[PDB]
Amino acid sequence: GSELPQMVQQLNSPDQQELQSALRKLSQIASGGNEQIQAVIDAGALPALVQLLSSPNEQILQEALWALSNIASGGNEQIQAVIDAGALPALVQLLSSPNEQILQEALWALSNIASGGNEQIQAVIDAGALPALVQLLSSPNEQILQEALWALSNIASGGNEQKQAVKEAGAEPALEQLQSSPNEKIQKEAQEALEKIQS
Ligand SMILES: [Ca+2]
Ligand SMILES: [Ca+2]
Ligand SMILES: [Ca+2]
Repeated sequence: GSELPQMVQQLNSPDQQELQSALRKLSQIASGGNEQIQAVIDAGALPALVQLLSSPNEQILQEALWALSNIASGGNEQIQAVIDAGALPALVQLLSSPNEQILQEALWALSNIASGGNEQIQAVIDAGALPALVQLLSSPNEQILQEALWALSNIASGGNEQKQAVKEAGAEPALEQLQSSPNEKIQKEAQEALEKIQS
């Protein structure tokens, strides 16, 4: 509580140990439900967190992604605050990262954002995420494939405009190809996503 302003102030500290300590403490608060998430937002954390998505330090990048994922695990208005802070262009670019850990974490944050209402889903679409998400359905990495399926399934839970955008990005044949997957969990998830898109 009382320590939140000092934590936020230190999210751009010139001392890297001080920055990382505040960032680690910040994600813990943002895990305590929507009221705590809102306290983090209202303390001004979002601009500093979005700036950290450009850090060359992959450790800081990962911790910033966790913090944003946790904020985006809240209500639709809390997701919208993440969107309004400009997180989506950086997240979409990180879908092309060669670091599988960073990629998984960027996908996680994007999927949480796409778990909001139709306005939050449409912002993900408008940020250009669909082509990369569809391409990731070809990934040999089970964890990445699982998260790309999750992201697309979340988007396909939106309105007809959102489902049609998923169709136009070529998701259908990629999900049909997964029906022959040896992995039953993936096959069933892909089939459910197909049904959502075609509904
Ligand atoms: Ca500061
Ligand atoms: Ca959610
Ligand atoms: Ca829905």
